[PDB]
Amino acid sequence: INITSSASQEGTRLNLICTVWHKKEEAEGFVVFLCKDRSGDCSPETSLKQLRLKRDISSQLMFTISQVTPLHSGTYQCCARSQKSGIRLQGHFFSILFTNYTVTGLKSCKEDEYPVGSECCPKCSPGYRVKEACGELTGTVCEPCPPGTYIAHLNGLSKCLQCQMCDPAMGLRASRNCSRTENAVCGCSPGHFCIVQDCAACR
Ligand SMILES: *[C@@H]1O[C@H](CO)[C@@H](O[C@@H]2O[C@H](CO)[C@@H](O[C@@H]3O[C@H](CO)[C@@H](O)[C@H](O[C@@H]4O[C@H](CO)[C@@H](O)[C@H](O)[C@@H]4O)[C@@H]3O)[C@H](O)[C@H]2NC(C)=O)[C@H](O)[C@H]1NC(C)=O
Ligand SMILES: *[C@@H]1O[C@H](CO)[C@@H](O[C@@H]2O[C@H](CO)[C@@H](O)[C@H](O)[C@H]2NC(C)=O)[C@H](O)[C@H]1NC(C)=O
Repeated sequence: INITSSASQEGTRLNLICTVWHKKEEAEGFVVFLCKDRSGDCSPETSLKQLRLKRDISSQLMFTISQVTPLHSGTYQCCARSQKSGIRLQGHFFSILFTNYTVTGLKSCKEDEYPVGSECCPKCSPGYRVKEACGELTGTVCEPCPPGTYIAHLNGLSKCLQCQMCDPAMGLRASRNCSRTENAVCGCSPGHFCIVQDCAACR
């Protein structure tokens, strides 16, 4: 499994290409999607284009721009995700720079990149740890956070953070549940009021 981004100019047309290799019996459920100028919340719902497949080994999304304009100026990302597996792929960022234009980042770090040896890798989405770091040509692999853990922010973390448990013994209970992207909150039990803050315990 991997993901790569590239581009082809043919005529005045410019083609942006997201290419993903995935195991064949992963194909059913699979989405690949290109977003422009996200804040690390590439989702299908927010993508310029998307492609969804069902089979029952490579998949490629192309996004064609007939003529390049300052409207096309920006940073793009190719992303993909498996619906059965939950696994998500984060392509390398690349930006169209209109000036006549140039495309960059095809092939220190950016906001939404983290550092890894001699490269800068795409961060994983909220609610996802880094399964596998990016290589030169290939982007980052992300796995969803397992139940009991979370990460709220775009990240390059290899373990998810442990959601805080609340001690029933202290008149604490979860006022907000633990989801993959949100930590739990401890509030007070029925008819209890808080006395130590952080609540650490209730009366
Ligand atoms: C993204 O992922 C793609 C699918 O995984 C990948 O395409 C595969 O690439 C691998 C590695 O290049 C290919 O494996 C080679 O296959 C031939 C047999 O057909 C082998 O000759 C070759 O072995 C090489 O030489 C030695 C003896 O074989 C071996 O010991 C070495 O390890 C060496 O690699 C490889 O085993 C495979 O055919 C591809 N699979 C398919 C389905 O096409 C893309 O390269 C990858 N893209 C990027 C940018 O990483
Ligand atoms: C975390 O999940 C559980 C199970 O869905 C929620 O359980 C609720 O708890 C309240 C208060 O104890 C009870 O009245 C009900 O039995 C449950 N209500 C509902 C609507 O499911 C628990 O409260 C969840 N936490 C939050 C903040 O949603």
